[PDB]
Amino acid sequence: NRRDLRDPDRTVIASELVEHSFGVTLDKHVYAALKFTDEQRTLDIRDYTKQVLMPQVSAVAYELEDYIAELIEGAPYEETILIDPADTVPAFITADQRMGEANVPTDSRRLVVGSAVAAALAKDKQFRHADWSGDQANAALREAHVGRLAGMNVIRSNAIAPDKAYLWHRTAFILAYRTPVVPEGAKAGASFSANGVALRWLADYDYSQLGDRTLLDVFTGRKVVTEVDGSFVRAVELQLQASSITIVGGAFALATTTGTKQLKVRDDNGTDVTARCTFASSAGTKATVSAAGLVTGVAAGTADITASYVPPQGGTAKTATVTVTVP
Amino acid sequence: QVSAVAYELEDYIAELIEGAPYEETILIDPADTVPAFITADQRMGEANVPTDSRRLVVGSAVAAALAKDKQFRHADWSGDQANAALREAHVGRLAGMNVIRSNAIAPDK
Amino acid sequence: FTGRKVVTEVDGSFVRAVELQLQASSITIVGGAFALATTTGTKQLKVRDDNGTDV
Amino acid sequence: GLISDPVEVDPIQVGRDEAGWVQELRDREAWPKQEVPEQAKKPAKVGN
Repeated sequence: NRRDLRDPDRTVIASELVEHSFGVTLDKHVYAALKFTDEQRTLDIRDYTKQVLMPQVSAVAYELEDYIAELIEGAPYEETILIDPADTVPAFITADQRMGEANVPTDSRRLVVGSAVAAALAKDKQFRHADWSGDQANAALREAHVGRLAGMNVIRSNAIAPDKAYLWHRTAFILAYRTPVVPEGAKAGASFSANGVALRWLADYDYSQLGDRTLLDVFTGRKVVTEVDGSFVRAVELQLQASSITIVGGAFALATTTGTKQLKVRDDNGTDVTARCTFASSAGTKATVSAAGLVTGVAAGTADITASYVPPQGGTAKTATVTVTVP
Repeated sequence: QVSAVAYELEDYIAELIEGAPYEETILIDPADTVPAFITADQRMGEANVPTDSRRLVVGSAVAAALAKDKQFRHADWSGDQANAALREAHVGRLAGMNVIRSNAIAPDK
Repeated sequence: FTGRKVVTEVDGSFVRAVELQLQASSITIVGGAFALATTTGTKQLKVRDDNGTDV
Repeated sequence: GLISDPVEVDPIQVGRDEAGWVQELRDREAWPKQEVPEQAKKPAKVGN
């Protein structure tokens, strides 16, 4: 506090020391389970390690990566920074500014981009033109590789959404793993490892089904580290903007009335947004289109199948109309 | 306790600097930021202020706007083929003074 | 004990320092259009200019 | 109860849920993006 000198009142405001706390927990149980009959084990399986155990461990490893990706992608981001595909760098300078304004430390920062974001970076004329970027040995042109921008090295992952990028500090996300113990009653099990995480392995024969059941598991927990006020500042998400959508294949004709065709929608960046679109049919009697993009034309005629995609920047939905001739 | 007093003193200084009787404000155009700083240098030279001991402290958003500027981003427009405004997000000198970043002052000033 | 002073000219003008501010051509409200869950529900609106400053 | 009975509710699970520190996230596949869950916005506890 501060007070005026020679102030006739000599009261001083008491400063107060308030510690805070949060909590971290184990929450999930990641497992791969297999069951074999005695016939399969005797005749079908020829190498148990290569045929059963290694695919099992690889499956658990990919499941753990998906767990981490759900943590990173699902973290509370109060805003998303919109990358302009023609001018991608200002979005990343914005992300750096958002992190610094929150007094996040400049070291131990990780930037992970999706395939679409990496391609957008290489396609940007800032990196592709060798006079806007320096870089006479042009790498975004001869190698389709950007590597570093805005003070952060680019990591590429196919485990996250292609049009999403995340920049986080080391303290942003916490992971925890526990290895379950093999109980007294269980047949002595093995122990494996996925991404450096120890997994419990266990096998139990069921006389009822004349087979063996194997389980490969681990206990997991994850935390997003927010602030004292509950805000999340230690990580930033960026999303690639979309200005239009197209239905691939153009106008098409169904083989029969009973026939079905699955539509695919790509934005102007080339990202697949079919799972994020809403589909309508102008002539529902002639053709019906599912919520997942599947078109079925029950009656012969001509219909207009329309896909509407609300872009990452919000606003009016982009529309793409195609025509179907049902025979 | 000591950190509380230190931050309070920095706030004291920042209130002094930001609350000064600035007669006119120089508006930075984010698309073309350098002329604003050349204007600042000009105004302070027309006042016959000594060219030494001059000290430039920019906000967070001002530093970001400097980096986002195509004057510093594009290497043809700036020289600086290493392109520290692109590979980093750093502008360290323009208009004859060195940029000092502070989070104590207003971000856009 | 502290004291602070701004050094003005003998005519009263302040010339030894310059302030610069970053122009704001437009403002936007974070989130765009929205719908409240309940009447008791409240939202703390946040406004950002084209320069990303919290205004 | 009985050994063969279905597994009953864990008191540790009930306390873990009532403490409210299990991390809720967003579906990562829902379009448009979900609102941030309330647990994801809770302030740090003043005590412990």
